[PDB]
Amino acid sequence: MYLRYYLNENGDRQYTLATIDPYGKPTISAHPARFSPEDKYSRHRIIIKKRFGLLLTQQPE
Amino acid sequence: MYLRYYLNENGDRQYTLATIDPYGKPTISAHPARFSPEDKYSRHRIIIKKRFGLLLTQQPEPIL
Amino acid sequence: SLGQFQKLGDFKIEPTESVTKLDTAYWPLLLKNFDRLNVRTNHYTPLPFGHSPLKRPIAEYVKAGFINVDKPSNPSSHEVVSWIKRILKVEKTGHSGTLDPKVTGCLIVCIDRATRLVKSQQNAGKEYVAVFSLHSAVENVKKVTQGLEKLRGALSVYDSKLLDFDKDRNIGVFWVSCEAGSYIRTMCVHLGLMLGVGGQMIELRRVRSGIQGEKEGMVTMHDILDAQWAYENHKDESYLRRVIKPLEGLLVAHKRIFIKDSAVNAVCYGAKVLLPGILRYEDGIEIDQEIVIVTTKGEAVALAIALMTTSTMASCDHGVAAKLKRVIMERDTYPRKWGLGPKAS
Amino acid sequence: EPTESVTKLDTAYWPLLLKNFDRLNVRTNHYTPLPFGHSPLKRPIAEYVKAGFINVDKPSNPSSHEVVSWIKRILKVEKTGHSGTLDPKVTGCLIVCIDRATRLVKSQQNAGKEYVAVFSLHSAVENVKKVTQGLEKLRGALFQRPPLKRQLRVRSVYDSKLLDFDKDRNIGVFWVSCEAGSYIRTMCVHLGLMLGVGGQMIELRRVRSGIQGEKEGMVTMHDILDAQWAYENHKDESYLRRVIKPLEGLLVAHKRIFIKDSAVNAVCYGAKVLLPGILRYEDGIEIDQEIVIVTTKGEAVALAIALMTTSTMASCDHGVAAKLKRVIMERDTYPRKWGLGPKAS
Amino acid sequence: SYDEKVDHCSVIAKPMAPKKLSKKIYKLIKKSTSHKNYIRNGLKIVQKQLRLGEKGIVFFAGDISPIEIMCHLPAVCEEKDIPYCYTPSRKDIGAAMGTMRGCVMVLVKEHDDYKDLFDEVRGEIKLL
Amino acid sequence: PQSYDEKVDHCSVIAKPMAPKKLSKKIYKLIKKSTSHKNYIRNGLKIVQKQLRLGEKGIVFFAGDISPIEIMCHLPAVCEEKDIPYCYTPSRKDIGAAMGTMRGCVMVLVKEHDDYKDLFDEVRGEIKLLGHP
Amino acid sequence: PPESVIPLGHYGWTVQDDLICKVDIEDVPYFNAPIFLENKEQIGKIDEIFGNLRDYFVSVKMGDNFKANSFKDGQQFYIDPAKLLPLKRFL
RNA sequence: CCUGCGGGUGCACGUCCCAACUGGGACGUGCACCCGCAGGAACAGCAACGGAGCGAGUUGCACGUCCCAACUGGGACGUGCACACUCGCUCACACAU
Repeated sequence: MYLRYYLNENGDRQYTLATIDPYGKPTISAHPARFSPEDKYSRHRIIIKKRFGLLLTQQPE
Repeated sequence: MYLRYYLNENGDRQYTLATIDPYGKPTISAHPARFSPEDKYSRHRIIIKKRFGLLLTQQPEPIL
Repeated sequence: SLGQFQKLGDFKIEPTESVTKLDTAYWPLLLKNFDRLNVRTNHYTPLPFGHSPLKRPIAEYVKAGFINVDKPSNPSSHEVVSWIKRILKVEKTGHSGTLDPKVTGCLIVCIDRATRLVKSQQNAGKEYVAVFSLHSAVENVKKVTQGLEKLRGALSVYDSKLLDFDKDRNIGVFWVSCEAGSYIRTMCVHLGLMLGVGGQMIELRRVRSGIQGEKEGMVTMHDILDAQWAYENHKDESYLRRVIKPLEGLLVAHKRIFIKDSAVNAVCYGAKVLLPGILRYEDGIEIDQEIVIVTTKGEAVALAIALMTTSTMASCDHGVAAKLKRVIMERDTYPRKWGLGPKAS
Repeated sequence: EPTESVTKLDTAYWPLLLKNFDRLNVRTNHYTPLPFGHSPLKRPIAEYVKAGFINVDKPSNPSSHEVVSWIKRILKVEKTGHSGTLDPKVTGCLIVCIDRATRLVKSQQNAGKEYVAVFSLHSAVENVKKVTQGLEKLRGALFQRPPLKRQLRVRSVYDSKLLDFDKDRNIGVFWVSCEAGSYIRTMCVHLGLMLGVGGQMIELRRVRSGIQGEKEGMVTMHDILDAQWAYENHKDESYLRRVIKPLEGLLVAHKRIFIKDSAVNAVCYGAKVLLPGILRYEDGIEIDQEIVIVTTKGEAVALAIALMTTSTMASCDHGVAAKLKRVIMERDTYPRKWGLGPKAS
Repeated sequence: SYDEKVDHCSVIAKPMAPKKLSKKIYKLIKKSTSHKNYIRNGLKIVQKQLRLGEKGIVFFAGDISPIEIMCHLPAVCEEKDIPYCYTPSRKDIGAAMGTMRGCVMVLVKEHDDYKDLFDEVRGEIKLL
Repeated sequence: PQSYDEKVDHCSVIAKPMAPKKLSKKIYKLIKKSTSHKNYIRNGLKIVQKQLRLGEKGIVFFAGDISPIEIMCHLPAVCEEKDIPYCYTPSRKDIGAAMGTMRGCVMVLVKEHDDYKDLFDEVRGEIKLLGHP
Repeated sequence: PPESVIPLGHYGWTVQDDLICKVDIEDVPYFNAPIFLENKEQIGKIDEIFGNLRDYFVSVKMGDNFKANSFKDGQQFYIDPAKLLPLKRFL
């Protein structure tokens, strides 16, 4: 899709149609994953996300 | 017995079944020395440990 | 060594210091800056009933929470609300702002008892970030910037800013703030007309709904589903406590009046919040102002409208201090202890 | 230096129940100090043992109860207990309470344990990735049967991590964090089943029992023997103090409530903590929570269940701050000074 | 280059094929497109096939965000015992599949035309 | 093959006095020679401990590579009290090989005999000359 | 002897002379509970109930002639309704 | 009087057609949008007569002496060691200057 964004020091979201932020990294697409209520892959999402420490429970605060 | 360990920089017990450790030095067994209550060798242990600096009172005091 | 000093030092609390200031700026939710509230009376008997907002049981927590959800692109907001109702297995669920089917962003979904606060959120501020395309090219970027500057007012649009603009594709992205009920597609077509070439939207992303924003614990629908599954298999609610947030979080911008634990169930059963049960209040209360009645545990008893200025509440000994607008506390969460007073008897 | 004032050391370095005593909420600095009681780490030796505990790296063969009775026989104490039973062929931490500290045995049962086991798989698995995944899927609340009652129980395995796998011997090691009561023999049997090869636990070693671990003043039984030998035959109390630690170290994780020297004896006689006697209370106190009442010297008066939160104590002038669950300090340790309040009517 | 691309990938992109393995993996994709039904491309088809029980080696492109679209498929592959590995970027998958459009993931079955490269890539993956 | 200098560094901080290389060869030769008579060499922790308890004179040999030390760290001071000379050997496997049983023993008790009087004398004097820390 | 039988769950894998059968019904079977086929044929008894508290497995010990290999993927296994417990009891 | 409660469009899925984290069609499932009732009538009481401490009920291990065939595992002979409620007694019944 069109919109993307990149993070400044504060974690403040900086929206931009650019595919590359001024810092050289790629630009994260603003939009979340399309959701299906009849999704049975939740166990596998927790398993994988936990391996790489991306789960909500694993962040500070 | 199987379980042996080697210490890292933080002095955290790193458990390995290997007889030799990563840096090269050997691995210290993970089990305390067998204890029998009728042990009449306290004086000798105290003497040796004091000689080589291993008694508890000689290591730096904890930080509770 | 420091251990030797610990084993040989007295290390006892000093007999006196003469100062007892509290640092309440870091207490959660409606107890922030607690000590700064005007203190009317500290004489009262707390009851063992009721929990603190953040430390409720899981059932009562879900029953009185809200989710700042990142809405997926495709569905309609009411679909998201139905989905959350199904997943969390909660009787009632609603929301304040209805985002268009093809929109994404913040969407405050209230769960089964914060649904009494949806009416209050309908007027709350809102922010967006839109991508738009123009039918024909314009002279320069400054023409667009000026065109945006002419649509900053009662059309309301509190602020606006051209975050990006690509002249090759004639597509740019701008950030807008607007009062609730504003249709940003109308604003974009109006900006197109003002620019003299016309325009229409392609994308839109709500970036704040009131005091709730992108970095304020916004969570995807996947997080909701995973939280429910983790709670329904591992019997773990750490996920479901990160996802849901206590409903007191939406009322943190209101002035507070704390009340005794003996007037809580009276207010639940409708009684007006009379002075004889006000322990503390926030300076700056003006007649006809929305305030929140709070227990001393941080619980949002209700939403009332003030009939007494801060000064009057400081300088008066009887009378009604507020009339109720919405009883957010469920009845019988505290015992009925109205009618045992000295004057009443 | 030895004679440096107590205040000259930053409050983040105080002894074991005073650590960060200023980071607490100061209800009043004013109290008359009394000349009784001792600082936990400065007690006379005859009372240090009675009000202490040990962290015994258990030997291989003997049972846990045998180890506890052995310490009782060496130290010539009247009573001794332990807060988690380690199998006869299982090594690792074991918290042994001496005399008065046995009252904290029950409070320590529900502490989170940790083990480091060795498991041998009958057949051969393809890759250590299979075994890592197998440990991954065995997490959260798990069905577990006590090894050869037969009542199935559910205990959670908060974490697990494979440290070593050695394919030729088909044996490896894995570190498991578990709730109290977890059977790791059963965990190994189930894991062998899960990988599809079979397997069993051939060696176990506890690595932490609550807040105490192998790097937290753990000592072998030879050390207790030699400490007692030093005390009897040389009159040296240094070894016995290194080996035995005060019971206040088992309660560093409990939210604290300091009380005046006047109230310390009332609590010992069954009195509930009352707000007038509170000098300092710690944030995060919730209804029905376990907290530790502490004298101004850091001694542990009792374990009490909070009946008022931090916000309530901050807004009241009397009442019951906490009910009692297990009084630790002996009676008449402090003088009887109850009945002499500002009214005394 | 290649190292900068790997830096540009996501944190969940592990195991990762080296440059040489990437060249071999991409040769496999190119040799597999030749036959219509023996290569599955795109999220939906690959996922439906994995659910059905198709076998082979799955390939992922680690430059995808939000990972929520494919953060569950690595674990489906592990459960179903299908070798897999990530690759530095999507535009290589697209270019190597005969489509300028980038392709997030694929699934290469076994055909005797490319048996040797298939087994070689499988072995190299199993050793990572 | 493991060197002798590096092999010594692997011993515990209690493994002193540590027989030098030549003395170590002399200690291996002695143990091999004494093996001939079954009832003139003790082997094993319990056995050596029992005989040192029962007042049996001779020269005891330990293994520098022992862990934990609290299974044999009391024997050094029992030998000192009872006036039995002793020296630690670079590693246990060497003593095991000396007996030729492939199962390294922590310690050994070599007594005196006519067959190896000169060697037993040569080693005892060298150990005494080594000195105790 | 089984007055009735209900579907316990479908097939998993094999571990030596054991058959792990992915249990489906939320209820937890009895230890040493005779597991029957569709036609009320006892093949063995339960030995090891392992896994989480809603998606778990239950091993069986085939004694009366039936073997682990005799069964095949997808096949279904039954149990007496009276030899179950409520998921809340253990929880 | 106050309160609470009620009064053909799109989307997701599975299956097939063809010509990205997709747009297109069809078939079927599903989900979303196009005054009455009840509670109370409230001026917000309660600075100790139920809490604590004790007592009772609801085979292996280590030593030594021996037999033998690593910090061992084995045998025998003797040693010592561990395997929530109710009922009683006592204390005060405490708002902590």
